[PDB]
Amino acid sequence: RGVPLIPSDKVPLENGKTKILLLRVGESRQGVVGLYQPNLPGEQGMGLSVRF
Amino acid sequence: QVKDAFVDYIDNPREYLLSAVNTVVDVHTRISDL
Repeated sequence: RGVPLIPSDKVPLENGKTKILLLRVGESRQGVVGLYQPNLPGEQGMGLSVRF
Repeated sequence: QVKDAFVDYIDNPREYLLSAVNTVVDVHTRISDL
């Protein structure tokens, strides 16, 4: 019905018996959003830092 | 110092050695990062 099925081996699977999820994403649509820490020392990426 | 204040000086003047005091400040990296 126009909504794609996305693969992820991280969805649990135990003797068969897995699960399927349906998401709406976005802050403006009141959906699901991810949260990260914007300013970091090191700051190798979005919410990621490497330090000596 | 002048001794018994000719002008003589004392042969064993006091020497002041600066002392050091230390403190280790520990901060978790998640507390400062977040």
